[PDB]
This record gives sequence, structure tokens and C-alpha cells, in this order.
Amino acid sequence: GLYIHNDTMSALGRPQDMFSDTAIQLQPIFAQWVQNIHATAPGVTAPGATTSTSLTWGGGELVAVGGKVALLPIP
Amino acid sequence: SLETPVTSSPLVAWYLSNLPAYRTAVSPLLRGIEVGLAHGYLLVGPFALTGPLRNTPVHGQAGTLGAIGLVSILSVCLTMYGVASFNEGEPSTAPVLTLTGRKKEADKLQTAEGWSQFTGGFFFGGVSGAVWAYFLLYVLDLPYFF
Amino acid sequence: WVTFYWHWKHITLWQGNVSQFNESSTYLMGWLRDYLWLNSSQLINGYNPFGMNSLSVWAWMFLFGHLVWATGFMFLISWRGYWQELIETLAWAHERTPLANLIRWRDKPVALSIVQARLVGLAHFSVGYIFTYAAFLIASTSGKFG
Amino acid sequence: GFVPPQLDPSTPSPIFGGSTGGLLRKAQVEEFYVITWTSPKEQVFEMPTGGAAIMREGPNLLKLARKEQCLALGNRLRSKYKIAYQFYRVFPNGEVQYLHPKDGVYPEKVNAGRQGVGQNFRSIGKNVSPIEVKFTGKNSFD
Amino acid sequence: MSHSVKIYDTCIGCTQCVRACPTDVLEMIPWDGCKAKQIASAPRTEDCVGCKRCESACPTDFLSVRVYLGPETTRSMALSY
Amino acid sequence: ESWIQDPLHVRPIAHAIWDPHFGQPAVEAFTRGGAAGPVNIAYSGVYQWWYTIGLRTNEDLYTGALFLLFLSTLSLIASWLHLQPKWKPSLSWFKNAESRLNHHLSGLFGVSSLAWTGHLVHVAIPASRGEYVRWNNFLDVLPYPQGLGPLLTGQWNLYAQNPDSSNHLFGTAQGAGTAILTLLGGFHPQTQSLWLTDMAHHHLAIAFIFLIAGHMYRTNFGIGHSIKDLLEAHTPPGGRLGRGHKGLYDTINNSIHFQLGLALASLGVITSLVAQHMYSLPPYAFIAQDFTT
Amino acid sequence: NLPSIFVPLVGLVFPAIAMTSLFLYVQKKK
Amino acid sequence: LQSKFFNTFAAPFTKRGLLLKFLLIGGGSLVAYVSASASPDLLPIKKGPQLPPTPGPRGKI
Amino acid sequence: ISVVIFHFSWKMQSDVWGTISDQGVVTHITGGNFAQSSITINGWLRDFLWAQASQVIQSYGSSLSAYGLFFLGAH
Ligand code: CLA
Ligand code: SF4
Ligand code: SF4
Repeated sequence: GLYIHNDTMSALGRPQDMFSDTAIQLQPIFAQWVQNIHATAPGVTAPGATTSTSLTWGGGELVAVGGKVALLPIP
Repeated sequence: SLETPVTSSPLVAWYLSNLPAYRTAVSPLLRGIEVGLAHGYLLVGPFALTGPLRNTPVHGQAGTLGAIGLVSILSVCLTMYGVASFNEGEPSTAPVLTLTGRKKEADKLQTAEGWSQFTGGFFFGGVSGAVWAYFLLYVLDLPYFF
Repeated sequence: WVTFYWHWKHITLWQGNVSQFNESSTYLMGWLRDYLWLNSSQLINGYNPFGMNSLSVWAWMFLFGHLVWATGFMFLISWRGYWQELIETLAWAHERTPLANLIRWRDKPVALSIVQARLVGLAHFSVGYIFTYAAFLIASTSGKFG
Repeated sequence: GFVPPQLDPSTPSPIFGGSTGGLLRKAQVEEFYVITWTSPKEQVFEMPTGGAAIMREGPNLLKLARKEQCLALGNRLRSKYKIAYQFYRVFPNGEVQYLHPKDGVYPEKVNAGRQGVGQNFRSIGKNVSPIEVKFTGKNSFD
Repeated sequence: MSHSVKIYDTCIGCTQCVRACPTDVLEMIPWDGCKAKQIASAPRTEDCVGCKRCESACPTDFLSVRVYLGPETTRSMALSY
Repeated sequence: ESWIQDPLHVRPIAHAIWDPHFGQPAVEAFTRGGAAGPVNIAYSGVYQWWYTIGLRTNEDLYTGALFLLFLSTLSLIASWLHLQPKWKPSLSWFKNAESRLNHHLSGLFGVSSLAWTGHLVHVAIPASRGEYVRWNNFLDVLPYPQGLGPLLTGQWNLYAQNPDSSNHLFGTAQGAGTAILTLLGGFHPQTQSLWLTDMAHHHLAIAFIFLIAGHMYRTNFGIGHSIKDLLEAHTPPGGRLGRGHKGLYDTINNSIHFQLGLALASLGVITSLVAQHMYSLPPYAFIAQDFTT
Repeated sequence: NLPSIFVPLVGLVFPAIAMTSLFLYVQKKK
Repeated sequence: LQSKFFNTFAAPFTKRGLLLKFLLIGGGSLVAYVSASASPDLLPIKKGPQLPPTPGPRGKI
Repeated sequence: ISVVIFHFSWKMQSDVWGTISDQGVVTHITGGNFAQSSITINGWLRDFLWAQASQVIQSYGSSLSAYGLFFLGAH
């Protein structure tokens, strides 16, 4: 339904009543929170690790190989 | 059915058995006016805060108008049921036996005259509930998150 | 297959590009690329995160055509006996929920009959099949008016 | 004619924890069925509404909401455990009606004295075409 | 009478329909028109659910028990609620 | 009224839009065709058809609305009227397959086509030559300056004398000839449609075929075929068609589902025929350049 | 002007009275 | 006290025949009155575009 | 499953994959349009089915032709 309502409002020229980042917002916080935890895990909760277990955690830096992105934090 | 904690327990069986729909031994007019009070005062929020006028300074008076109508429509949907499910002189269809086995009176609500009283209670309570929200939320309006 | 043929042959003519039909119309990808995919560029932009146009209503109906059509399959493929067992559980849940065992169906609920589903399933398929094409036919031609 | 039916008494039902497949409001308004059987040994069977309950010694009794259910168990008992059974129909007011053997003998074998309701003495190809019954209350088969 | 169940004269008295009625409609009565000397009979058509399995077990030229679906009642619709 | 003034640059308008869910940029977007608010552009091609058949202002349309509204009221009376006793036909009335085929062939198909010819040469054709003829004055004007004579004498060879010139502007008198019935067959050069004077002739021609085809079957006056007899007589010798068409009279004349089947089959074909002919031979002015229509 | 009255009447009221009228007629019993 | 205050002040709305008439007829009048006398600044359609029209393709046709 | 593998394909092309500048700025395959266009059902038609089927559709005459045929053949 949220997709249908989005589409209807957009079709009627009301892009300020759609569900999007620029309008009524629905932010996934629980995923955004857990992303935060795994980003700072190398600091405290896993002192052995040099870096996080991946690069899609909400922090860090990309890895470039031959002019092609390997990974970067996925928002 | 089965007796699980949810379907039978002192806390559950005291919560349900003491709200207007189940207080089988009081006048159905009041059982309609309580019900309309709780429901009416309830749905004034989402109409006023999420409607198509929430940004405008008429968000207070556009939600209330919205809730007032929805109470009116349900009042019609109430009357259509009462007039099509009961006959003017037919007795009540409610169970007259309690769990212990004591044969109590049939509920007056399950009756053409009773239900038509009940909707009179719901409608008057519904509009009364939905104005009482508007008064509080735009006179005595400090603490709230609106 | 008839109206497709009339539209594309004429839509190339009206632009004075009659070579395009006379070559692409011998292999299927020609019909899929050069008629469907190509001519629907203006229709699907009826409304995007940048703005809307006159063609928005035809863009909306276009999808609305796809939606009813896809609901048609539900009645053609899934046959009755499955849904009938699904209703019976539901008609049990409603009979045990407190505050909701006070409302009783006058006419018992049953799943659609075998023939009815076929008729209903075909009604959706036809409606969705007309509205879809009727939207693409008008928007694509009127978009260029040529 | 020796057909005095069984005249249902009130006996003890089997041990069972109860399930969601029991009667519904249809029982309180239209009708519901009971099926009384006697066992020689306390065993475990499977209920038509799912799950397993244990029959106890001697006269049982058990209520089900349809007729297909009373018989569906009725086949299982007569087949698996070689055991007798009837069933009834109970009305809201309280009048109980004898149903299953209907003569004391299962309908599979022949009793000299039952009726012949519902028979056409002609092959099926000889029915009348639908023009011969139009604008009447008749049908081809009737 | 809810549904109409009709048994013809072709029937050879094999007691395959009666044993296959799940709600006890059909039954067997004496005859004199077969070697088996018995023909089926349908004196309880009310409870007839319409499950054509009663005549998926009649082994004759075309059929000897036939089922015509008419109006539906609360038991001929097999409603449990 | 505006679309007439330039048929190739003014979107025909179907109706107005009042949808209280519309936001502001939609209200702007759907305002077109020289209106003041949102509208819908008409793609049913009514605008051209009413241009051709002579309508010219709004006011012709309003009375056009009222009249049809009255005709609808008349029909509703009839559906009620023929249910009371002393107004319902008996069986033999409906089953009269002969007297019906005379009227339908001669009255329904026949006269109506003759009368439509009358309108084409009393209003339509005069409209396309700048003459505005209406119920007020249609008694003064002459369809042909020597009208109603040349037909009686037998020298019908005058009504095709001096047709519309090649350089014709559809709404005015430039190049406007005076011929009313012609046989030209081409296209009107300006509007890319069939000539008016052909279409008047054609409805006049097939106004005759049906009238003469209408007196075939016998009703009350002792002449004309019996459709039962024709079916019986056509029994091929040699037996290759068995007893042929014997007895098909009653089977058709007693089975409604048979009569409906035939009606649909014939109606199913000509509708495809209508679709195939309209797009090749545009019969309405300025409809071959409105591509969407 | 006139659309603003006739659109709601055929869109909101005339449906409501229609649905509520049929519902009684369908669900009658005599 | 609440019983008596509520019991008399909801009596007119109770007879189901009358309640059904007043709901539709009165409501249908109110829906009519609100839209026919709404501000143009809260209903976009009720106000006009008041902005220039964009021409279509191929001239204006 | 189909929507999952649609979700993965668009999210990675729009937010993760893509070339990388020598300077350091990153340009993803579809220009980062997932966050705005994926919320409308018509969005999944314009910018995913219609715009990312270009390569398969015009894959005639080069080594990717066998996919052009299978695309039709699977329909
Ligand atoms: C095929 C027949 C036919 C048709 C369909 C039309 C159609 C039309 N004519 Mg027309 N006309 C015709 C023949 C026809 N004409 C003939 C033969 C003449 C010469 C006399 C005229 C002379 C003429 C003039 C002078 C004018 C029109 C006008 C019009 C237009 C408006 C109609 C109107 O105002 O109704 C009103 C009609 C009347 C008041 C007369 C009604 C005549 C009888 C009663 C009709 C009988 C129908 C019948 C009862 C149906 C029964 C149905 C039942 C079975 C259910 C319309 C396009 C007008 C126009 O172009 O724009 C304003 C106009 O001014 N016509
Ligand atoms: S359809 Fe079923 S119930 Fe009816 S006779 Fe046959 S087997 Fe018995
Ligand atoms: S199955 Fe057929 S043949 Fe056998 S007993 Fe029944 S009706 Fe007779």
C-alpha cells in the first residue's frame, strides 16, 4: 500500500505527501543502529580485529581495485 | 474452544467483563454513550496530524471535521445492522447462561429496541468525544507532542 | 494481433518513416524493441520524481491496467477448494474473538463457486487487457500527435 | 417389523484435551450429531478434527458437527478396531433422531423391506431432451 | 431433493456405490432383474453432498447411478459453521 | 464553437475535471485546449462528425440534448406501457416473422435512409456552402435553385451539374458549386474526407433497394412469398443435402437463442467492416489528421 | 460552481444511499 | 448524575427510522455545504490555475 | 525470490558498484537513483525494467546475441 499511495500522490502532483527521504520519512533505525555497532566493534567489543568484518558497515572507507569499486558503506 | 491463559484468566476475565459491551446489566443507552466517547476522542489525532491539511493552520479544524464524519458513517453502518438483523418484536439472541451455569437475563442490547438505543448512545458520544479532543488539544495544549 | 498491426503501420506512416516498419516487422525482437519498448518512452514519464505532465493520467491507468490483469491470474490458477478451507479457519477466528463475537453474519461466508471464479477471473483479465492497451494506444500517439 | 431404534442415553465421552475443531455456533442453532460406540479395551485413536484421543472402556459418546464426520470416524472404528457404532442427530429443542443403520443393518447388505425411493427403470440414454420439459417443473431425470 | 440422485436399471447390484457414499445416502434393496438379485436405491438424498465419488465406482456401460446438482442447502454445502 | 474556427490546431474538449484530490501542478498540467481549468481532450471524434452533419454553434447542441432527452423519456413510457393488460402483444404478434421483415426492411432500414438523405441535402450540404438552414427558415431555402421539378420531369441529370470546385473551403462559399447529388468518388481536397455529395447520393441509392426489398413476404394482401415455402422448396435432388432446409422455419421461428445467434453473427461482421472502412475512407471532415482519433 | 456540488452528490451521497438501500432489500425476509 | 444528564440529551437520536433519515439527508446537505463554501486556499481545484497554459505538440492540436 | 534479486541488482549498481575516478570521486552505474525512484511502482518500470533492459534488447549482432534470443525464448 505504501508503494501505491506513493504512486498516487506522485501522479497527482503532491510530491510532499509521498513516503521518501524528502517528504514524510520512514527511517530504518534498527538496521541503522546495528550498522553502527559493527562499525565501532574494532574499537572495543573485538579488540583483536584490526578492522570490521566487512566494508558495508556504516563506517570506514572503500576499496578500489583497478578503477572499479570493491565495496563501500551501504546506506 | 480451548482454555488457554489468554482465553481464561482472572486478569483477562475481569478486564473484558467490565467494559460497556459486556456489562449486560445496565441500560443500552449508556453503553452506547461510553462507547462513542472512547472511540470519538480516539481518532481525532490521525485525521488532524496526518491529513492533507496538517501543515496548514486549519489542521485543528480539518481533523475534527474528518473525525466527525467518520463517526456519522459508522452511525449509519450501525443502524443498517440493527434494522436488518433484528425484528421489532423478537426477543434477544444473546446467550443467557454463564460459565457457572446460572441462567441470567438475555442482553437488552441484542434487541431491535435496544440496539436502536445503543446507536443513539454511540452517535451522541461519538461527536461529544471528538469535540472534547479538539477543545483540549487547542486550549489546554501545552505538554502534548503535536 | 490486429490492432497492434494497424497502429504500428500507421504510426510509422504518420511520421514519414515507412522504412522502419518494413524492415523491423519481420523478426519478433523488431516488434518488441521498435514498437513496444520504443514508443512507450513518453508514456511512462507521466510522473516521475522530477514532475508530472498531461500524460500522467494515462501513465496511471497504464499501471492500473497491469494490476487488474495480474489479479486475474489469481482466480484462474488457484481453484476453489483451497480458499474454502481458508475461510473456515477465518470463520472460526471471528466466532471466538471477544468484542467481535457480538456481530454475526446474516449470510454464511463461502468461497466463490467454480464457474464464478472462471467468470470473475476472466473479467479481470479482460478489463486489465483493455485498459492497458487503451492507455498505451492513446498516450503514445497523442504524445507525438503524429 | 423388528426396528426399535437405540434411544440414545447420556454416557461418558472419551478423554481428550479438546481442540479447535469441535462444534461451532451451528450447534446452538441448527443441529449437531453424536455417535455412540462401545469398546472392549482402552486404546488410542485419531479424531476426525485432527489430534488423537483415547477411548475408554465400554459405552462412549462423542459429538461432531456434520454427518460426514460421524461416518468418517464410523468407517475407521468399524474397520480398524472391528467395533459397532451408531449416530444420531440432535436438534436445538432437544429431539434426537436415529440415523445411521436405519434398520439395524448397515446399508451395504440387503434387508427385505426397505423402499425404492429414487429409481428410473430405463437406461440412461433414454432421458428426454431439454425441449420436452421446457416451461414445466419437470426435469429430464425426473 | 437438495441434489437429485437417480439409479437406473442397468445397475448390476455390485454394492460399489453404497460402500462409497461418505454420508450414507444410497442403500441396497432386493430386486429380481439381475443375477445378483439386488439393485441400489437412494432414499436419503437430503444429505447428499454432491461428491461424485458415489458414481466414480459404478462399473457399467455408461453409468447406473447418476447425480444431478440442484440447489444447495446448509448440509448439501457441507458447512460446519 | 472555437474548434470549428481552426480544426487542425484546437484540441477538441470532452468535459471538465473537478477532482478535489488534485494538487496544484496537476491543475496547471490538465488546463489545455484554451479552457480555464482542467479538461479532458475528446478522442471519440464527435467534434468532426457534428461539424460534417451541419451543426454549427452551441445552441444547436442544446436542443440536440433536449430532443434526445425527450426521446429517452418516450421510450421509458413504452417499456412500462406494454406491460399492462390491454397493451401487451400476444404470442402470434411476436411470431409474425413475415409482417416484421417487411416493415424492418422497408420502414426501418428503408425510409430512415431516405430521410437521412433529406437531411444531407437540406441542412448538411447547405452548411458546407455557407448557408445556415434551420427549423426556423427551412421552408424558404431551395436545395437546388430549380428544385422539385427536374426530378418530376425525368431529367435528373441536373442535380449533378456543377459540383463543389477543387479549391473549396469547407465552411464557406468559395468554389461552392450547386450540385446536390453527384458521383465523384475522390476525396475533398482540403479536409481529406469523402465528398458530401457522394454520401447524399449513396444514402439515396440504398434508400431504394430496401424499399423494393421490403415487399417480398406475404402479410395480409395475398401477394408475396412465404418464407416457410422457400425453405421447403430448396431441397437438392440427389440427396446430398438430405431433406435440405425442410423444417428450419419452425426451428428458427421458435428458438430465441437461434435468432439471437444470427443477429450477433451479422452484427459481428459489419462492425469489423465499419472499422475497416472508416480508417481508409474518412467520412468526417478533418478526421484523417487527428491521428489519435 | 455547479460541479463542486454535483460531483460530491454522485460520488459520496448517491452511493451511500444506494448501498444502504440495497443492503436492506437484499437482506430482507418474509 | 451522568446517567440522567446523558439519558435525556441523546433521546432525539435514538429512533432508528429517524436517525437514518437525518444522518443521510442532513449529512448530504453538510457535504454539499462544506465543498460549496470551502476556501480556495485549501482546495487546489476550487481555485483556478491562474498560470499560463503550456501548448501541446504540433502547434496546439 | 524475484524481488530479492531485483532488490540486490538495483541497490548495488546504484549505491555500490561503478568506476572510480583517478581523482577519487565515484560514479555508480546508474548514478545513484535508487533512493528516489524505487519508492514508486512506476519507478520500478521506468528506471529498472525499461532502462536496464536496453542492453539485452539491442544485443543483436554481437556476442551477447544469445542472450537476446533467450530473453524472447523465455517469454
Ligand atoms: C434521418 C433523419 C434525420 C436525422 C437523424 C436528423 C438529424 C438532425 N437534424 Mg434533421 N432533417 C431531416 C432528417 C433528419 N435529421 C429531414 C428529412 C429534414 C427536412 C425536413 C430535416 C431538417 C432539419 C432542420 C431544418 C434542422 C435539422 C436539425 C437536425 C439536428 C438536430 C435534431 C433536432 O433538433 O431534433 C429536433 C427534431 C424535431 C423537432 C422534429 C422531430 C421529427 C420527428 C418527431 C422525429 C420522429 C422520431 C420518432 C418519433 C422516433 C420514435 C422512437 C420510438 C420507437 C422509441 C440533427 C443533426 C437541426 C440542425 O441542424 O441543428 C439545429 C435543424 O435546424 N433537421
Ligand atoms: S455424491 Fe456423495 S453423497 Fe451424494 S450419493 Fe454420491 S457419494 Fe453419496
Ligand atoms: S455402483 Fe453401479 S452397478 Fe454398482 S451397485 Fe451401484 S449403481 Fe449398481
